[PDB]
Amino acid sequence: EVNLQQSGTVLARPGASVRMSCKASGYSFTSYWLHWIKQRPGQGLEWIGGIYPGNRDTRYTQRFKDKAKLTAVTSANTAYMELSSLTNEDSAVYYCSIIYFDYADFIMDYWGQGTTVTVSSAKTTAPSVYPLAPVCGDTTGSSVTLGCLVKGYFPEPVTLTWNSGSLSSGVHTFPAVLQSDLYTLSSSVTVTSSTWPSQSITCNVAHPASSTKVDKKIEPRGPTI
Amino acid sequence: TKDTNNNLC
Amino acid sequence: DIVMTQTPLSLPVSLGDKASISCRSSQALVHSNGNTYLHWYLQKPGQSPKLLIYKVSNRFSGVPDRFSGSGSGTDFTLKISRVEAEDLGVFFCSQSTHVPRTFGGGTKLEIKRADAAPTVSIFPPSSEQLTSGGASVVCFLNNFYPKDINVKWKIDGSERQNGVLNSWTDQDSKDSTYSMSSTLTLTKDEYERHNSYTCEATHKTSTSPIVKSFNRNEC
Repeated sequence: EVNLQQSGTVLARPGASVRMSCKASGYSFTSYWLHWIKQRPGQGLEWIGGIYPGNRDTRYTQRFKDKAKLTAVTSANTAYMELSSLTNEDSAVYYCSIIYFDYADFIMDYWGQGTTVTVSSAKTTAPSVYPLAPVCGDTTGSSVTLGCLVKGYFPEPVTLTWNSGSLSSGVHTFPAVLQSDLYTLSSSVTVTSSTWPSQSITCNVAHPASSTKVDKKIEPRGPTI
Repeated sequence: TKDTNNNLC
Repeated sequence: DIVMTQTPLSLPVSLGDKASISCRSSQALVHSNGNTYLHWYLQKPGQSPKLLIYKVSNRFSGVPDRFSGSGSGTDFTLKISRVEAEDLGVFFCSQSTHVPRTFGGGTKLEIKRADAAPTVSIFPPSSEQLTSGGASVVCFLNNFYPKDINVKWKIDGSERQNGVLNSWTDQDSKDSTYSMSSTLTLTKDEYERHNSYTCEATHKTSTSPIVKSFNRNEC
């Protein structure tokens, strides 16, 4: 038991105010303090505040004092954090955490999944999924290496997979790089020259931020055409 | 009871 | 805030070896109730930090015995008696005996292994992309070691330094090796005007740079 489900990725426009939730279960939501923490991409963890659901009593560090508003719905075991007047700095990943070490047979240190926020005035953009294959039958011997390029998309979350996750071996997905308001991901998979092209290999890409669900397929080819 | 970190106080 | 200072900030270890991280605080961590709430987490990339040891020496459930906690007042130490590929991540020490709960800067444990030369692969623009007016050439330099590498895009023999996207993957929990994709982008037009496309990387493993290339419109 004990699990904190947080709300999914949020895109916000500077000056706006997001609102995220964290649903707790497995312990008495009304009896302990729940902490909210921000992990700016640059590793370091920093505590924002905490709230006692039971009596709705809060606590915030001087910084987040005018930047965060904690709230909780006890009948729903759900706490809410709301960041106001957003900026570039407000971009980080926020976790909700529950700690308790005073009872031996009931130690609690659990974290939510994290609610990644992206503060940008930028506009959503579906990705361009291009399969990547070797021209002609030029195989190193034993293995071939296919690829998939995903580019020109925003916001940051993208779900690349191979043969619907049935291909977990020999794959490498590289971090999305941002190139002026637009991301780019790529991934390679390495199978034996015996499998492909005799056995299909597909690259399944999804960009939920714009409901895109592409299934590009790596077909063999010839001299750049 | 308990602190803001759930400790007995 | 009570400052948690860790050291070393980067930690090179071979497998099987032993390691230690030291954590220290601005003020004592002994709570009025007599407990010392100093814990150590391990954050894997992309996942939330996870508890390893609470109240200086207590190991959380499932944590291997390889981990030990010790320390007092203001000076604390985490120890890995034996290092395995799983240990890959950043280790933090935290404080919950005072408000605010605070954390150290972190300590990236970097594995050491034998050397491995990258596996290069060049991929010509796709028909689907060319139609759009662009030509992204891609090079994958897979499973190499160490992390020190540089790739070169020599179009017709000339060092193209423009429109190249490099992205690396963290050290692998399987290989303890790295990978990266260099990606050169031209216009269909520019792409058309040249015949040779070379991706060559200089990496420890070889005195002669690893070269990979293709002649446009040929096998």
